[PDB]
Amino acid sequence: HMKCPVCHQGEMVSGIKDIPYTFRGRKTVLKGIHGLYCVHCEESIMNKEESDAFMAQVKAFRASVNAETVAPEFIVKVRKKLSLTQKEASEIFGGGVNAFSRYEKGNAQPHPSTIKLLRVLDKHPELLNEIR
Amino acid sequence: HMKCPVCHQGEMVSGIKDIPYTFRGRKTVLKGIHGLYCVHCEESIMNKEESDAFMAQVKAFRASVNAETVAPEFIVKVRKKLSLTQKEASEIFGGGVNAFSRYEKGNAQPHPSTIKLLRVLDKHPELLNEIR
DNA sequence: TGTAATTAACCTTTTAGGTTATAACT
DNA sequence: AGTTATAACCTAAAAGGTTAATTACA
Ligand SMILES: [Zn+2]
Ligand SMILES: [Zn+2]
Repeated sequence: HMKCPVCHQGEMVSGIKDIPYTFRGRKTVLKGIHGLYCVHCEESIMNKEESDAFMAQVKAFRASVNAETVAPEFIVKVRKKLSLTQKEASEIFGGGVNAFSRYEKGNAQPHPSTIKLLRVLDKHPELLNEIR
Repeated sequence: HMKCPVCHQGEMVSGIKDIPYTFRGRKTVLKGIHGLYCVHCEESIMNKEESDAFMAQVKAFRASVNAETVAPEFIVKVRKKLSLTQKEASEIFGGGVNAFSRYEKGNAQPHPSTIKLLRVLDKHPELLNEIR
């Protein structure tokens, strides 16, 4: 019989909720999400099992959204092809040292100019010596 | 003898202040800035003349910081060379419709991959047909 | 004239860019 | 040992977009 730690006006009751989620303009509903939900407000409390499941769904969704505009495999492929490590790739293309790990895991979207420059150099790798 | 509207503990007194400012890691001091300053806290109040002068200095500083890594003239040049309007350029290179106006005015720094892709296409303009 | 092109405030989301941890590998 | 990649966490900036206010310019 726990009370909502937020509004203090509803009880937390175990059930399920479809959770809308938006990333980079793409909308989805994460459905049947188990948790404790406040009768009164939006406060929700998930256990570890529920949090983990939920976050995995969110991570999965974002990766599929990013994969609409660039395949993580294409990025890794062009990088290893230019014989760059991720840190070397980030120095040239920008984004900070973690940049390419984030693109290649599918968690962050590269700049449109990063993608397009990767496409130019995929067909014309020798051009890297011009701008390195 | 107007009291500080922020801390209520100091009077606003007319004088000058050197104002540190940082942009994209570059630090400067905007010197001798006229205004009303609170004796107690950092609260300052500038009239229109003082605000305008100050903001012009801030805008000037940011533009010179951006110009360290990319000349606005180089950007306009490559864009008009690829026969792109700013909106057309933004669609290909990213950044939203206002992107290129912000770069070309010197107010925002383009992605390192935007700069480098602009460099590739400056020497090899025909390559735009590959990724457009 | 009025239509496209650009500059401008101004707003929210997302990456840039970096620190520190962890772990695998060389 | 240092090298590579992944991971979470930060702040500061640009991405991306809406609206308005301007400047070329048919
Ligand atoms: Zn509640
Ligand atoms: Zn004060």
